[PDB]
Amino acid sequence: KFYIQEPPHGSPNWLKVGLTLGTSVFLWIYLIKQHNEDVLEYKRRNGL
Amino acid sequence: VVRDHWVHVLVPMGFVFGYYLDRKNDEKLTAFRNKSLLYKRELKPNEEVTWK
Amino acid sequence: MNPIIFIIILLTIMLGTIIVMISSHWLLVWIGFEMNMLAIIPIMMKNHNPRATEASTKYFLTQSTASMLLMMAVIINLMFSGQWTVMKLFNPMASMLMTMALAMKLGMAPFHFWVPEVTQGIPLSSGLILLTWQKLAPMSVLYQIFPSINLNLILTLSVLSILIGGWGGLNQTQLRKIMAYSSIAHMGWMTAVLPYNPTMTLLNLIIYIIMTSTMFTMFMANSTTTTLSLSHTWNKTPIMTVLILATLLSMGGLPPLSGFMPKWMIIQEMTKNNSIILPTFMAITALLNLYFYMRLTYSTTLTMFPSTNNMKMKWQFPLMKKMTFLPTMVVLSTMMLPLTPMLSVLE
Amino acid sequence: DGPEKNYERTMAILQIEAEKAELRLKELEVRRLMRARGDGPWFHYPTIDKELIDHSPKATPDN
Amino acid sequence: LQYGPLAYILGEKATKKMTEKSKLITVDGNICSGKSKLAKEIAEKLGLKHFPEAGIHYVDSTTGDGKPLPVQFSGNCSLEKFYDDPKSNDGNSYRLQAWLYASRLLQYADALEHLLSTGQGVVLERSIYSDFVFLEAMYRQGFIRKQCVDHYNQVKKVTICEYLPPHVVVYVDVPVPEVQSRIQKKGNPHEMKITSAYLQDIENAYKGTFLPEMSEKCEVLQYSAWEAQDAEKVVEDIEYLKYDKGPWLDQNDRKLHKLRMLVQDKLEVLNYTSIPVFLPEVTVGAHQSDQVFQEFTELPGRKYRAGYNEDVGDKWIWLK
Amino acid sequence: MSMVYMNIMMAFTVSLVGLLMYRSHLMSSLLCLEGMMLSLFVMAALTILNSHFTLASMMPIILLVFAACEAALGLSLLVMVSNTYGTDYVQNLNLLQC
Amino acid sequence: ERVAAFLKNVWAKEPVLVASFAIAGLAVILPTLSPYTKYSLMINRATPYNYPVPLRDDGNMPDVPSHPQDPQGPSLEWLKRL
Ligand SMILES: CCCCCCCCCCCCCCCCCC(=O)OC[C@H](COP(=O)(O)OCCN)OC(=O)CCCCCCCCCCCCCCCCC
Ligand SMILES: CCCCCCCCCCCCO[C@@H]1O[C@H](CO)[C@@H](O[C@H]2O[C@H](CO)[C@@H](O)[C@H](O)[C@H]2O)[C@H](O)[C@H]1O
Ligand SMILES: Nc1nc2c(ncn2[C@@H]2O[C@H](COP(=O)(O)OP(=O)(O)OP(=O)(O)O)[C@@H](O)[C@H]2O)c(=O)[nH]1
Ligand SMILES: [Mg+2]
Repeated sequence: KFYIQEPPHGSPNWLKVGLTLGTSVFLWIYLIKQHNEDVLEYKRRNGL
Repeated sequence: VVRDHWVHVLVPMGFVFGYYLDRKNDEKLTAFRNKSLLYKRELKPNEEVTWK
Repeated sequence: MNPIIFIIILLTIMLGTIIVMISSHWLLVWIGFEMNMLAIIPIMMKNHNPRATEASTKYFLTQSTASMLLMMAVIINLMFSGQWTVMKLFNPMASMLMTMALAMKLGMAPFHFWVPEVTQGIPLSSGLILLTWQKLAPMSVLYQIFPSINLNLILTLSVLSILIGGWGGLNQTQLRKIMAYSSIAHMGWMTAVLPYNPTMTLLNLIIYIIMTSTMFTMFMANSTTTTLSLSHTWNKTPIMTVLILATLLSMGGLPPLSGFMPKWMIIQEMTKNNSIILPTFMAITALLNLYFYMRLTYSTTLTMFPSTNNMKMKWQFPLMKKMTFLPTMVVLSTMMLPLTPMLSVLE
Repeated sequence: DGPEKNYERTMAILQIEAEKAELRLKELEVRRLMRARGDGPWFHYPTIDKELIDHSPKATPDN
Repeated sequence: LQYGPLAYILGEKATKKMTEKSKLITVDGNICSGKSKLAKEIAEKLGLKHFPEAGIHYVDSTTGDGKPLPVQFSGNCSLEKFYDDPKSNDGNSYRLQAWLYASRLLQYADALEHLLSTGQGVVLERSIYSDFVFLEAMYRQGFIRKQCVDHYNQVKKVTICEYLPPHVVVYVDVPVPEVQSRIQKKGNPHEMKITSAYLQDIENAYKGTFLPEMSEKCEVLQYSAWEAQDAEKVVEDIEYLKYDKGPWLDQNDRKLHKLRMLVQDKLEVLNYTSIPVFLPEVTVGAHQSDQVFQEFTELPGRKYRAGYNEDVGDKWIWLK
Repeated sequence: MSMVYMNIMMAFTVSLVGLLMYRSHLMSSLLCLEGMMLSLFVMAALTILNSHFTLASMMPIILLVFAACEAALGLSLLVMVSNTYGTDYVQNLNLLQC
Repeated sequence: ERVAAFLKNVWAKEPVLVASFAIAGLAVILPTLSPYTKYSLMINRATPYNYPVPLRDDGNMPDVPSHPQDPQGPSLEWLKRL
């Protein structure tokens, strides 16, 4: 029940939560703009 | 949507989704639509493809 | 060992391996092996007990002997070509000596005797490095010298390793000795296909490392080193028994798991070259590996072994071990077969 | 599905599998020739790079 | 940072927190010899943390909400059953002793973790170093088999080797005839069934084996019954000890770091208390083990890692 | 080849056999390891010196450096073996058969 | 202030190590401050261990001398004055 010793993960580690969510968002944006860049380079090189 | 009956859409949706994916596969295999010797013909006035 | 000293020693183990893999000069290849051997020994002796001392001594004598044969090959090669470039060798005697030198470094049969003993005598974390990271450097050399390797010699070593690894693991109850003989058996597959397609040697090497890392990490998570100690895991962490089952079936090469992938691609390459008898013999003999993997799954997951009363105390504490990458490694060890065509990344 | 769709979907499937089958046979024969003659991008085992040689005049003439 | 190599590299070194007052003290003696009271008073006077003698439900006190768990979650080992029927066919005698040693091993690890991480000394009532006297008494009276003793020694030899002995061993020497009268006054009906020969065996082990061993490596103080009645005189003796022997002189940050990594990892501490040695007294069949383990996970706040049990009010599970 | 190579290759082979055929003392085998490196140094030095491979003249020196690191490593383990058993006998290092 | 407090202590307790570090520091530091360091490399370059193989005069090498005593080519006047 109410713990005799406060759990190490008793409360969220907001610094990690921010880093984790910020990294997922960052990687997702990086992936999408790369894919768009590759799509445009591909059309350019093939005369499309 | 109920709290007792939302798990009952999984299999029906899976069938509908699988059905949809099955028909999309046929869109990749139209190289011979209206080109086989056995069934090749002329399109009807409104028809665009013999089968889709 | 000071934590900073441990990190410096670990980075030197990696630096020696890296030097071997990036060197274009036989002298720097030899230096890389020597630097790697120097750094790993203190990791073996980290716990300072007579078994660690015996293990490190046996390891040092074997690796040091291999290096002398390795350098002999390099000097003979220099006499008969006047260069040091890392590539095919220009003398058959040099090729044999280098090939044997790398076989002893890998622990292939019949140079295998040290692998079971050294692995048993050192901790699990050190055993993980020995059976995984330490394979990279010798294999990276075989990958570059194979056009001059004697086919009969390399296939003989591969055949003996698969037989001795399979037979050797049948009699083992100690987990570290089970992993050691498994490693010997898997080394044979890597070298058997090397003359025909080096790309398949890398694939087997990578998949073997992922599966072997997964198993060692799970043994470390529970501090288990024997079959019976591992049989208590169902009473502590049931989930870990299912991961062990999936990983062990994978190391046995059973479809549709990932460990089937290397056995499958190696058989394809061998048959393309009209080698039919050898892959058939190899696949059947690998059933010995599956046998003593299956025993572990029986005593670990598919039955419930007797427990002890004191085990109840452990129910009240969580796992504190780092278990770094275990969620990723286990998924890769098991669910990778649908992505087999990705092996072209290694081409 | 009507027989015509399945019939002509089969012809599409057979075309792909026939083309793949021919390429598989061609690759085995190309690999056989490239390895035996060493005259292609595959099985191109490295030789010493010639840009490593120094062509400067040496301490002695006969070299 | 949770303690680890990174925390150590950045300056979390035990030599910074330890002082002349960072001491591990163990009060030992026979049953009903006044250990508890003396231990509590020493702790209060010196400013140390007091650990009551580890019982069956010690581990419960350090996990969950701290309450005792039902007895099936300790094997049903019973001290009362031991006193009533010390030759129970169900092996209760040794099962209890094996359980108690593990509880003490865990308490010792907790005590060491407190000492190393804060520098505040602790006071214990008996320890893994003195627990064997009860095993010798049990064996000399025929309450346990020789196989149980062999098992006990195997577990001890691979666990006690990892820890440092206490700085100070306080011993209260109360002779058996006075002990029996003390038990008779205490009033616990089960405890009255203790034979004097058993009590003498506890005393013979203490005087025969324990104290001669501790003298080589610890500061040992022996106080008669009356001397122990004034803890202030006991505290005065502790305050003027030389501390010139034992392994604590040989310790350094490098060794105390390694020791701290062990004691903070409780599963690592308890690793060898469940060695796969199949004694009837401590072996549990799979069907019994599976059933009890399932019941344990159905207890409040026990299904998940601490801090992830919403049945007891844990919040932000989806972000933790 | 030139006749010097017959004796240098012979010396390497003698030490290799000496290394592979153990007796009791572990120190004796460590000597055979040092002898093997000595023959390799001489064998490499002759080739490099005779062919006038100027930049390779440092290679034998580098060989000695890692020879000492091996000898120092070998002696370190001998110290621990000796401390455990009171001899450097290799028959004492048989705990890992089981 | 701590700069002098620490230095005075080591001067009293281990002057040998104080001298060692001071001398080693000067070895690392002075070569980058000395104005004479650049001549060390020029003198090493001007030392002719090898024969200076002549070039085939092809009709347009004004910067190259025809005779060793011609005004063209590097000179060592700087070296005579060093
Ligand atoms: C995808 C395409 C490619 C195809 C390749 C195959 C993909 C599958 C790869 C599997 C990867 C391993 C991960 C498997 C997840 C298993 C989940 C699971 O077993 O449930 C967890 C549970 C653990 O228990 P617990 O966490 O405490 O929960 C409360 C119960 N005590 O577990 C238990 O409590 C069970 C304890 C009893 C042990 C029963 C063992 C028999 C069941 C084993 C099933 C899994 C077999 C996987 C092997 C491959 C199958 C093809
Ligand atoms: C673990 C073993 C320890 C002992 C190590 C001893 C190493 C001794 C190295 C000697 C190397 C001699 O190497 C051997 O030289 C002779 C030269 O006549 C070669 O001889 C062969 O090739 C050359 C030309 O290619 C010709 O002479 C001829 O075609 C044929 O005789 C062998 O192809 C070569 O393998
Ligand atoms: N069989 C057994 N009983 C134990 C063990 N440790 C404690 N006990 C019992 O636990 C009970 C309490 O222990 P004691 O502290 O010595 O008795 P006490 O009444 O509290 O007297 P004080 O010393 O003043 O605290 C006694 O009945 C002991 O016999 C043990 O390791 N084995
Ligand atoms: Mg008490």
